[PDB]
Amino acid sequence: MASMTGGQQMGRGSMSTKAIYPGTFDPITNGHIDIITRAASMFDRVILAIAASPSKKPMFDLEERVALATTALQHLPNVEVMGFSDLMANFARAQQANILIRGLRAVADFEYEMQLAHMNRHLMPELESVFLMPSKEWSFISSSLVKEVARHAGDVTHFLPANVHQALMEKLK
Amino acid sequence: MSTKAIYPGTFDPITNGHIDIITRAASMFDRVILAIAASPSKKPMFDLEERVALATTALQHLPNVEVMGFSDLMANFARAQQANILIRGLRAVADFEYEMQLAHMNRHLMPELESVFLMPSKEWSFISSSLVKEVARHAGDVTHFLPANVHQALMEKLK
Repeated sequence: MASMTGGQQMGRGSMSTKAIYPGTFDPITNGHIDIITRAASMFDRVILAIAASPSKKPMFDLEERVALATTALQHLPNVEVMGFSDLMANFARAQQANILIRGLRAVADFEYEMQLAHMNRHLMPELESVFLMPSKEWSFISSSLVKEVARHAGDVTHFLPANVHQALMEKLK
Repeated sequence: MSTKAIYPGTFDPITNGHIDIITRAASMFDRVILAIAASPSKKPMFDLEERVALATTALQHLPNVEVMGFSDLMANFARAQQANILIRGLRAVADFEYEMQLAHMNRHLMPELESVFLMPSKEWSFISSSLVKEVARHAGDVTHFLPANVHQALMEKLK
C-alpha cells in the first residue's frame, strides 16, 4: 500500500530492528560480549559503537579497541563494530538505528540511566532505549577493574576473550 | 526468526504507563502477551476477569498484542506460550533490585528466556496502579492517567 502510506513505527506490529550498543570498551570484556550476544539474539542487527574520545584517556586507542572487539564478536553474523565521535543519539540517527542497548549493572546508575534515556528521547524520539542486566557471572567485572587487577598481576583470564587478554598483557610490560 | 515477548504484571488496573510500555515493546517484538497474574498474593481491586477485560479493550488497537491471565510459574507459561522474551517496565530504583533478583532466578529456571527492561516515558514516570487508586479513592482527578474504559470502571468500583 506504498502509494497511500510509507507506514509509522507505532501501533502497526513488528518492525525491522537495528540496535546500537555504545561504550568505550577499553577493552571489551566477557560481560560486554554477553550483553551483545543477548541483544543480537533478539534484534535484527547490532552495532557495537566504540567511543573515539572518552573523557578519561583510554588504555587502548580507538583502532586497538575496534580491532579487539571485531575479532571477539566475529562469530556473531548480525553484529558489526564501529568507532564513533558524536552523541549516541546522533550516531543512532546517522546509522538509521531504532534501538539503543544499555547494560544495567548497578543501582547507583539507575537514575543516571533513566535520565540519559529521557535526554535521548528528547533528542531522537524514534530511538528506544532497552536495558539488559548482566549475567551473574559478569556482574562484578568492568574494563576498569580488570585492568587494575591485571596491572598488579592478578589472574583475569576468566574475564576476557583470548585476543583481548593477550593484548592486555602486552600493554602491562 | 520470530520474537514473542511476555509482559507480566498484576495490572489492577492497567494504566497509561503500562500502555506506553507495551506499545513500545510491540513495535520491537513480533508478538507480545500481556500476562495478567491470576492470584497475586495481595487480593486485587479488580478480579482477573475484570483485569483481562479492561486490558483487552485498552490494547485492542495493537494487532500483535494478546491479553491473557496466568496462574503458573512464569517459566512454565513462557514455555507453554513458546515465548523467548520477558518485558518489564522499570520505574523505581526499588523495583530494579527485586527485578534483577527475579531475572537471575528466571535464568536458572529458563535459560532460553531473555529478560528485557524498558524505562517509562517521562510523562508516566511517577504513576502506578496503586497510586492512581489511592488518589481516586479520595476523589482526586486521575482522568489523565487511565484510558476511558478503565477510568469508568474504577469510578464504578468506588461508588
